[PDB]
Amino acid sequence: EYELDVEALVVILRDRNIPRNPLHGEVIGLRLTEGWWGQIERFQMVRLILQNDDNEPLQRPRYEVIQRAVNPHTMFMISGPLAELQLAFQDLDLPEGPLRFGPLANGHYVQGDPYSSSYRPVTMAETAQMTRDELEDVLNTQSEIEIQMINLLELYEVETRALRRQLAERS
Amino acid sequence: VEEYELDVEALVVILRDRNIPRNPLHGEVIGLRLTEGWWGQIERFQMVRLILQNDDNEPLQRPRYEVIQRAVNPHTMFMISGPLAELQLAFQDLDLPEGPLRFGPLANGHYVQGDPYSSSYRPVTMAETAQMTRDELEDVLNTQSEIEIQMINLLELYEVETRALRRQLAERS
Repeated sequence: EYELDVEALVVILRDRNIPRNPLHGEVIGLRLTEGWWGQIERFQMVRLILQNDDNEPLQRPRYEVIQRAVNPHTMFMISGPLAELQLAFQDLDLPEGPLRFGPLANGHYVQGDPYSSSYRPVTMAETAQMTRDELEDVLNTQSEIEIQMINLLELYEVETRALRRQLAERS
Repeated sequence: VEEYELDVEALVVILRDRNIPRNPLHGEVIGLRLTEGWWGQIERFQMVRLILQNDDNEPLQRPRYEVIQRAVNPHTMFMISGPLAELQLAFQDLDLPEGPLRFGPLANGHYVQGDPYSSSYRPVTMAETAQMTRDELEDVLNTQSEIEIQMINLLELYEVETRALRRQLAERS
């Protein structure tokens, strides 16, 4: 649990033409368009803590990291650079292992899908920061991704060959 | 500096099976393409050096071989491809090299469109990652990430080319 600046959060909401007031217990899916890891999208999931067990507003509100990957259907979503989002979510960082991939957290790479299109592997800055088990999980997941990319590359070659043949036959 | 047993007669059968008539010499280094093994039916690479004699140029009753910590290259001169089980007949306890060395020509992430080694490349399997040290994992992941960056770039290029070709077709109805 880290510190939450709710007035910064509201500015972030308004800048994005989101009118809803953030509520206690709400979960938010974050798309971080860039950060310390580089200029590539990553994902994080947080839960607002605005009140205490007695249902009274906190003087110093907080948020917590949720250990589930952000999904394409994730309802409440915010995109922005790490530096901007940290205005609301103090110390915000990437989640463990392949969770940071969001919709690709389980290696499902889909042709034509915007998220698959935007996916980018972990950088060297990221891997220096990982534990052994994180590295295994990330590596396992990127490997699954590569297997689909490879399969897609083969299909592209066959199709490209066929198209070129069709084009000669019709020229 | 670990050395392992070598069955030269078995090596020579391996060679004859492949129409290679040369006899193995002390100090020769061999590039191995393991077509399949305990990691699965995908190709991996390993490099070894024959030890047939002692420091006094006398033939060993028990020849050995050692692993060379360098990646097999496409130009590697003396090459042998076979499944691990077969190659283990000659090289006792043959196993994959450390981290991305096992990719041979791709050990440094150089993924090239149309290149046969690039086309045959396959990422590490879960059987492989479970065995690896942290630093191995890091190196391998860093390498595979460079590969995917090249694959991503290539996918884009296919999609553009595909588009183009389909238009030219369409306009020929």
